[PDB]
Amino acid sequence: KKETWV
Amino acid sequence: FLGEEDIPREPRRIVIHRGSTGLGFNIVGGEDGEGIFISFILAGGPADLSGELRKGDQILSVNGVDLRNASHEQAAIALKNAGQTVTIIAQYKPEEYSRFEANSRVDSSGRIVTD
Repeated sequence: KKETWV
Repeated sequence: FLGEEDIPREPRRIVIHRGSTGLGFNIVGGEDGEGIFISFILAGGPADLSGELRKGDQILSVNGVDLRNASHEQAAIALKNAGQTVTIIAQYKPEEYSRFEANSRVDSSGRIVTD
């Protein structure tokens, strides 16, 4: 479920 | 002319020089070794400017650090802390990716289509 901007 | 050519499925090396700015993409995955996938690439960001990453690419490694089995948070930390020059090994895995995104599927050329 997580989404991370990098 | 291009859109019918198969997207290559072999691993590639991508080198992004981003100084102390973000890479300009988002990741999904990381649960129980499912893999880390590019889900979104920001228009005009370093990943876009590379021309060598796309949605549905798996990140296999960053600076020689193997991320095939990484957790979501430790993947994100590896990426954000990789340093100014970021060497990614990526491999296009649209079937695996398509399981994350609603109403998505893979066509005959390997392209991810969302209905």
